[PDB]
Amino acid sequence: GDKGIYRHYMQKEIYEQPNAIKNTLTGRISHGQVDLSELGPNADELLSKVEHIQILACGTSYNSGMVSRYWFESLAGIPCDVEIASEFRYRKSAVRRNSLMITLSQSGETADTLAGLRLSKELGYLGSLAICNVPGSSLVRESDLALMTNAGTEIGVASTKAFTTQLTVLLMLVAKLSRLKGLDASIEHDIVHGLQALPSRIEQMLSQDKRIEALAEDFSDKHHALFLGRGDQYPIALEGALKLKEISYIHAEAYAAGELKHGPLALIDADMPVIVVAPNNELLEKLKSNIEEVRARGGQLYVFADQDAGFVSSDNMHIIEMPHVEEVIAPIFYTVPLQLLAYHVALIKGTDVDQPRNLAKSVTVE
Amino acid sequence: GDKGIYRHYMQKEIYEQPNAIKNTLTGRISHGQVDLSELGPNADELLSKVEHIQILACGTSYNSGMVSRYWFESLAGIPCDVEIASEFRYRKSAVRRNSLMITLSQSGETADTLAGLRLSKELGYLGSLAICNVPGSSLVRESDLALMTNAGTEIGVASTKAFTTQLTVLLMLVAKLSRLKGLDASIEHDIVHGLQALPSRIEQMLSQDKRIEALAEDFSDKHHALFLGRGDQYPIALEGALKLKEISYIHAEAYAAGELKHGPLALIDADMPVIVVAPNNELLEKLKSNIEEVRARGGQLYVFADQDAGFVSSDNMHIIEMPHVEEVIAPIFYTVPLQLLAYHVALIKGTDVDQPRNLAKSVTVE
Ligand SMILES: N[C@@H]1[C@@H](O)[C@H](O)[C@@H](COP(=O)(O)O)O[C@@H]1O
Ligand SMILES: N[C@@H]1[C@@H](O)[C@H](O)[C@@H](COP(=O)(O)O)O[C@@H]1O
Ligand code: NA
Ligand code: NA
Repeated sequence: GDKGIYRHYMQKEIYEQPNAIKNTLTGRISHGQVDLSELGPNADELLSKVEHIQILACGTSYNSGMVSRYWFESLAGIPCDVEIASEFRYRKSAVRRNSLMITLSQSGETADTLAGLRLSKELGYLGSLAICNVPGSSLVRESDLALMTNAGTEIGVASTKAFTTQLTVLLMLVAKLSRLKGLDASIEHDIVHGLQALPSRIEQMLSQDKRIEALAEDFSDKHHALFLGRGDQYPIALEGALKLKEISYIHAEAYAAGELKHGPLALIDADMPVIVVAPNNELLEKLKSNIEEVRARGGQLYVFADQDAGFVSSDNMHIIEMPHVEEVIAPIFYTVPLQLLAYHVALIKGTDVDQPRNLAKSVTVE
Repeated sequence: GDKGIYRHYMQKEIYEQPNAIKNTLTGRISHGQVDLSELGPNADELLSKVEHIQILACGTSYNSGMVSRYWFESLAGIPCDVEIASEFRYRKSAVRRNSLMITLSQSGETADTLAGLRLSKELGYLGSLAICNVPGSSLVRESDLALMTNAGTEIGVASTKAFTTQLTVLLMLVAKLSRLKGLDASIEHDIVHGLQALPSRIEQMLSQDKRIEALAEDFSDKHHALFLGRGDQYPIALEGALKLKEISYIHAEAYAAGELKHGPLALIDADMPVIVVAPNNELLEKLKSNIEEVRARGGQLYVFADQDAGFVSSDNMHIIEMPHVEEVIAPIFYTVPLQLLAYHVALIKGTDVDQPRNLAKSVTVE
């Protein structure tokens, strides 16, 4: 494909996010409501019968499914389980009643994910839905239903727009299910308004790629990093650490923010910066208290946070202020600074951003 | 307490595992069947109504719950979800129908776990069961039912016998539920036979603390490690990496074995040994193929495996042969070499095994 003004496909793909998200919403928002009529005329009968959602995926696609679990449960009130596809395909699982199988895949060809879908056909699920970026791929062809992300081809080996568009489709599905369950109409309106505003917020943020370049300079010589997030931001911490592993080759590990004290705190020093993704005040107070315990070793927190929270930087706590955004789309929004941080560290180090060592665009063979 | 012949409480506690496990089984095996009559006369009516199990815990107690999920699903055919207690207490969850809430805690006082139990009382669970090592603790007092692990007091800040005894109680519960559900009696017999044989197998293994001392020498100068496991051994990989973080301060990270290619492979080199916990042949073939991709960087696999698998060491794949054991108790069995590996690295480095920097026996205050 053509990179145009971008140095790398992955860079182009990060900057395409606003347009990719706009494109994923196209035709699916009708009169302020999510319109998934592309699924056909029996889609709602199937979807209304759903009492549990099972999501299978690998790599970055597992991280978007993990965010969505918080949304399906807290917003649509539907039990949701998300699992690495290789874990699912090799174990004897207990299928839940009226369970919908959802696969997430940029390529639609990942061997483990495809194996999970094929296996599920014999396990008693209500049916399957493929959320994918490649039309006519195996996962799309073999699922009962498919919702394409419409992000355009993604050439970077590491997924960027495929992830945020997966999150966009997932959030539309949460909205549609909250309505099929006859839940408060505000749930869907909040989602629609958050989604429609998203492209322009990301565009805004993409223009402030300077505080990110500076943090990148701080991380470019580090060999370890700890990414922390709570709730729907924990999977964003997962994706941020995965991105730093993928293209900068730094040993970045994500962890639930509430578990820092249960192990990882013993590792922290000046060579292992701790990144916190969008904490509320109560959480940041606990984390600051934890970082104070490792002050003697130079432990530092780097916090991406809503400017409205009023956090103030200190010598070992650096607030990277972000514009206030709608809570419903916050996980999508906070992904972007972490993609850019990895990209900038990779640029500084001169690593192969588009084809990182030992990784593949899709693992299609066992 | 008294260490006797041991240098450290944690060392004593690792070596107490056979006796601790024997003690946890005491009074609960009657005529080849699990006897949980200590729960009272209404216990089985409650337990028979269970259609879903929710487990909450933190730290090492989350890892034992994670192993048990595989057992509840594959053996008792009961849907099981396990979550970090801080994640549970801060999110609006979708409670499943006829769900049993189980908390795992050595101390019975962890603030997040206790918060999760208290919150659950208002969320519609069928009831609660506390699996704990400290009698009369808050979690025990506030739960409907309690099964004590009976491991004796655990003084080491890092949990060892509390973890394997939690696994022992969990496996007895899996057996009891398979019987209440009228499943094949062999499930329970397998579990009982595996459990009754466990103390003596661990004792056997504890006598071969020499191949472990040698591997410890190989890891003592490393600053990174990747622990891999599939299925019921993935949580054992989690516990092994947690132990290395806890008492050796090495940046050890666990990962599902099927996800190595999806990111972490790019990090591997001579300074990041990869440990594989009890793989079958098909999995080891894939992992050997992955390690071959990083041969130029000196990537090496260290594999704890059943001698019966017939694996043979090569220059970049070191088989640490273990006696064949009953599959049902394999996760418990393979924990021991990983506890000893961390303990031996800690001994070499001279770190504070019993009171590792920045960690606490229990986080009882918010
Ligand atoms: N490098 C890619 C990742 O970016 C991707 O997340 C994963 C899953 O692929 P897919 O989403 O196509 O299923 O595969 C590879 O590891
Ligand atoms: N150092 C301990 C760990 O060993 C333990 O796993 C965790 C949970 O404590 P508990 O099992 O008592 O709930 O707390 C602390 O972090
Ligand atoms: Na939240
Ligand atoms: Na298994």
